[PDB]
This record gives sequence, C-alpha cells and structure tokens, in this order.
Amino acid sequence: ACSHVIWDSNSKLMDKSDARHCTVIHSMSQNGWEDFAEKYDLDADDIPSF
Amino acid sequence: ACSHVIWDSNSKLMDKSDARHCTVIHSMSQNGWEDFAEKYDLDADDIPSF
Amino acid sequence: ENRLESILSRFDADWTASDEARREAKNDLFFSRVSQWDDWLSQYTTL
Amino acid sequence: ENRLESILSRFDADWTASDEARREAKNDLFFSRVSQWDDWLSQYTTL
Amino acid sequence: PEQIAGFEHMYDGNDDYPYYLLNRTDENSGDLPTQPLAYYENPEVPQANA
Amino acid sequence: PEQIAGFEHMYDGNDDYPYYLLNRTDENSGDLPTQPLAYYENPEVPQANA
Amino acid sequence: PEQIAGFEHMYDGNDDYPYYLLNRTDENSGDLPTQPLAYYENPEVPQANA
Amino acid sequence: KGDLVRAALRKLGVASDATLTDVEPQSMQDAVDDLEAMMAEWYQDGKGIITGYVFSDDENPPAEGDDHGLRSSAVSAVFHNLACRIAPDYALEATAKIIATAKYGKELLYKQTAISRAKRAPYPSRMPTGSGNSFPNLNEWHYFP
Amino acid sequence: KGDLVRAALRKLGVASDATLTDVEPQSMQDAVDDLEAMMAEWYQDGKGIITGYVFSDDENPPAEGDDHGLRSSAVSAVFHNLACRIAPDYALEATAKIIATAKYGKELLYKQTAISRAKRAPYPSRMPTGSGNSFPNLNEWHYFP
Amino acid sequence: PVFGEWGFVEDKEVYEGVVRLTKDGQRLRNMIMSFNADIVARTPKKKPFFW
Amino acid sequence: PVFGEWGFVEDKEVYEGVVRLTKDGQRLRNMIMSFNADIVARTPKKKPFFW
Repeated sequence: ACSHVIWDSNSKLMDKSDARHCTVIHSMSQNGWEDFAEKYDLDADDIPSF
Repeated sequence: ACSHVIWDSNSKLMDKSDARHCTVIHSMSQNGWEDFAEKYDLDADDIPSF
Repeated sequence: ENRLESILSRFDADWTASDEARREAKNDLFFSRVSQWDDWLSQYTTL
Repeated sequence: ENRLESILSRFDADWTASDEARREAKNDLFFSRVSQWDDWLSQYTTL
Repeated sequence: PEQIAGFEHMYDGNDDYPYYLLNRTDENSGDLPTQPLAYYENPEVPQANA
Repeated sequence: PEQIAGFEHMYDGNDDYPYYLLNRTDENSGDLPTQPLAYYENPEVPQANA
Repeated sequence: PEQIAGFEHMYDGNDDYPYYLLNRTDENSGDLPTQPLAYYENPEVPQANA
Repeated sequence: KGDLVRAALRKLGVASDATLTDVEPQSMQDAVDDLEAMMAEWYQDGKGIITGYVFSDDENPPAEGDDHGLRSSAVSAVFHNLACRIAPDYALEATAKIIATAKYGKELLYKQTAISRAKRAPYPSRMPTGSGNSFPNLNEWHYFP
Repeated sequence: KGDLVRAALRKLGVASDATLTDVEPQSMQDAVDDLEAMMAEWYQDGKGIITGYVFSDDENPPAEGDDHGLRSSAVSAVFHNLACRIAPDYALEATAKIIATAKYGKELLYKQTAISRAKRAPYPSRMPTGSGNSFPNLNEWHYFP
Repeated sequence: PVFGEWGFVEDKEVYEGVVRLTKDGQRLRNMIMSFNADIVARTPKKKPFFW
Repeated sequence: PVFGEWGFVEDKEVYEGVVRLTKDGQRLRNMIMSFNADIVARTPKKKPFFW
C-alpha cells in the first residue's frame, strides 16, 4: 500500500476521508492483463504503463 | 508443495482462491507411471516430462 | 496476440508462472534441506 | 514394454524400490548401531 | 617515516594484506625499527571528573 | 620483508603447513629474526567513549 | 628451517614420537636453537567488535 | 672514458672500483663468475630476488661484456654486494660504508616484490555462503574459484 | 681462461680462489676429496640437503674434472663452504665475508626443500567421519588412505 | 495451501517458515564447531624439545 | 509401519528417530574422551632431570 495507493489531495487526516483522489496502481501478469482487459472491456493489445 | 504446486495467476491472496491455474506436478516410479497411465487411460510407452 | 494452440497456451502460462516458482521456490525447497537433508551444501566429498 | 515374466516383474519392482531402501535404509540401520551395537564404526581391531 | 616508508600503503585500513611490513636497513647504520611499541594513549575521563 | 621472504606463501591463511618458517641468515650479518614478537594492537573503544 | 631440518617429520601431527628433536649445531657457528618460544597468536575478535 | 654501467663488465669494473683497486687481467672472468653465481643464489630460479638480470645463454657465452639488463634501481646494489664478495680475493675487508650500502640495497631489491607476494588466501573449504551475498554461485565459499 | 664453473675442478679452483691462494699440484685431489666428503655429510644419503650433486660412480673414478651437476643456484654456496673447509689445510682462517656467505648459502640450498618437507599429517586413526561429508567411503577417518 | 509467514514485496510473492532466519548462524555454529574438531584432532600434543 | 519424524524431500522418502542428530557430537565426545585416556596412560610422570 505504501507504493500503490497514493492520494495527496492535501488530505490532512488518518482515514484519508478528506481526500478526493486516492489513485491506486495495479501490477499484473500477462494473463492477468488479458483477464483484466476482459472484465473492464479493453484492447488486450494495448499494454499500459505508470 | 513449494516446488510442485505452482499457480502465479497473479493471485494476490493466501488461500489462492483468486487463482485460475494451480498447475501441480507429479514425480512417479516406473510402476507408478504404468498404474497412472492405467487409471487415466494413456500410452504407457509415452514417458512424460516437465 | 492470437494463438489458440492449446498447449502453447497452457505451457505459456506455466512457464510464465515458474518465474516466481523460481526466486521463492529456490529458497523454499532449500530450507527443506538445512533441516530435512543436511546443513552443508554443494560439495559432497571434501577431505 | 511387455514382458509378463512374473519373477522379472516382481523382482524388477523390488530392485526398483530397493534404490530407496538404500539412501535412507543406509542411514536408518546405521542408527541401530550408534545405539544398538557400538558407537565406533569400520575398523574393529586398532591398537 | 623511515620504517614505514615504502609501504605506508599497508597501514591505511586495508584488510587486504596478510601482515605488516617494516623497513629493516638504512645506509649509514643498521636501522632500529624496534617493532612499533608505541601507540597514542586512549581518552580516559579523569578519575576526578568521574 | 627479509625474514618472511622466501615463504610469504605460508602466512596467507593456509592451514596447509605444520608450522611457520623464517629466514635465519643474511650475508653481511647474522640476521636478527627475533621470532615475530610484534602484532598491530586490537581496536578498543576508548574508556571515555564507554 | 635449519633447526627443524632433518626431522620436520616429527612436527606434522604424529603422536608416534615420545618428544621433539631439534638440531643443535651448525658448521660456521654454534647454533642458537633457543627452544621454539614463538607461536602465531590466536584469533581474538577485537574488544571494539565485542 | 666509458659512461653508463650497462655491461656485466661495468658491474665488475665499478665493483673493484668501489673497493679501492684498479687492475684488469683475465681476473675479470674469475670475478664475473663470482657475480653470476651471486645473481643466481639471489633469484632462486625465480623464487628469490627479481632483478631483471640476464644470464649466460646455456649457450657457451657465460660472461664478460654482455649486458646485465638490470633495472636502473638495482645497480648500486648488485655491484656493492659484488664488491664485498670479491674483496676477499684480493685479501681485503670491504669498508663499513660498503657493507652497509650492500645490506641496504639488497633489501630494496626485494621490497616491491615482497609487497607483491603478500596476498591474502581465499575463504576456506567450508565457510558459509552468507545470506547477504546474492547470486549463490558456489554455495559456502569457493576455496578454489 | 676457462668460463662457467662446471667441473668439480672449478669448485676447488674457485674455492682456493676465494680464499687468496692460487697453486695447483695434486693437492687438487687432496681437496676435491674434502669436497666430496662435505657433499655427502650434506645430503645424508638423500635425507640431507638436495643439490643435484653427482658422486663418484662406485666405479673407481672418484674425482677431478668430472662434472658436479649442481643447480646454478647452489654453486656460490658449495664453493664458499668448500673454501672454509680447506683453508685450514693451508694454515688459514677464512675471512668473515666468506663464512657469512657460506652460512647464508647453505641455508638457501635447503630452503625450497624445507618447504617441501612441511606436509601436514592426515586425520588420526580415530576421528569421526562427519555428517557433512557425503559419500562415507571409509567411516571415521582413513588415517592411511 | 497452508502458509507460514506470507506476503508480497516487489509485487513478488514471498513466504517463509521458522527455519529460514536461523540458517546463517547455524552454519557458523557447524563450521566453527568443525574447525575446533580439527584443532583437537590434527595438532601436535605437548611434549619436550630435546637436542 | 510406525514412523518417528517422516516426510519427503527430493521426492525421496525420508525419516529419522531421536538418535540421528546426536551422532556427530557423541562421536566427538567419545574421541576426545579416548584421547584424554591416552594422555593419562602413556605419558612420562613428573620426575627430576639429573646429570
């Protein structure tokens, strides 16, 4: 979580309830990306980045 | 189990319930392979690999 | 890509996963040794 | 292969299994010694 | 300087060498490199202070 | 260097030899290889620091 | 080498002999085999490390 | 007269020089051989003092004016030590300053070599590999590599 | 004159040389025998100092101009020590530098040998075999192998 | 599958039992122990030096 | 069949009783002990040296 969920919305408290972003990141295997592009319906031949 | 059951489906949890593979491996004696090819009906003269 | 060759699919999902059944497995089965077989490793005939 | 010679079958399943009743058995019966017979091994006449 | 001269290299902090060398001789005499019997005394915190 | 010279081989860390050898003689004198009475003093952590 | 020479045989590890022998004499002088007063000091683990 | 000390001649020439004498018959052979012997006691077939000295060819050419091939730094030593060795031939004790400079020189010849021959031996047959050390290679320590 | 010191002649030739004298009758036999004796006290039938020195054949040929077969590194030693031994024949104390060089040389002859003769003895009659050591072979330690 | 200590690191799965941490020190123990055995076995006993 | 400690390793069956681990140290004990006995048996007693 230290390196995947990131949310400096200038949130000034512990449950980050005053936040408005909270962008999280996924790392996944090839087969995982195919199955992910399956669920959320996406071009499996795109290949993402971050 | 550390070297026989292998299942990186990018499974992100402990009971590996979110997995979709879980390929396991068998090592077996000659007589064991004959009896195995017997059960699952296979060519006993094939001899497998992994 | 598209390549519905079944074995090429199944094998190319094991091969991909056995790259973790590496870094870790390498260690893990190695502990089943400093306890199970013997606490010395990789010479097996010294004087 | 096909070779229903009965003894060749039974004997060629013991022989095959006595390759484990080796690595282990070798040790196992050897403990029935550092306790049962005597704690010294393989000389039996020194000065 | 004379006794260490030539291999001050060996006295810097390396655990590279198996021992320490010292110059034995010197034209104009037979050098007296009485193996280094002298180190600077450790800091002590006087009894009075204590 | 002179006293160890010839068999510095024996001082590297081998437990191969039964003892240590030292050169006794030297043309131009009778060498004084007073068996190596001198080692570099161990690190100590001054009393003051302690 | 000179003092042990002749019977380095006796210093290898045998408990075969009742004692150790040393060469006494040497043409060109009266040898000074001051019975071996010098051994290599034991490994110590410095106080500082401790 | 001649300049640099390049021939095994010059060694002996200036060896005699540093003693006191200045005579030259065939005794230059009876004294060059003294030198070749010396420069062979030293340099125990390569386990002794390294000087770059070049020897008789095992071809008959055993001496005289042929080059010595010593490093410049080694000369003032070999010929000082030479002086001491041949001085008894002429019923002579070499002066103090000479024996001193010979003693001094002979050490310096070996100095840089001694530093080369230091060398720490590798980790023992045993010795764990160490968890901190990544990439296992040979488990424990190589002890041979 | 002659070159390299190859004959047991030369040893004695240059032995006398290094003392001071330069005479040659049959006394070269009475002094070569001194040498053969020495080179046999040394090298106690092979348990002494190894030099490569070659002896009389047990065929009558006991001396003179026949080869010595010494290593190059050994010469400046045998003939220096020779000098000391025969000097009393001519009512003579060998000079300091000589006794020094003889003392020095004789050590060097044995140096490489002494290193060879080090050798650690094997594990004792007893001594456990050790669980870490795989392939049992002889249980405990061989002590003979 | 049962797991002892389990988790992820560099998005790489990771796990271990009780044994893993002990390995390093345990080897030292065995080594030093073996070294000492050598010390007792091969090593000249106390005897006098005589001419 | 009864088993003490039992399991598989390299797909090779494996098992042991209490005794196996002790073997190594116990031999050392016996050896050192025997060595010492020699020390006491064969060894000159304390007596004076005289001309």
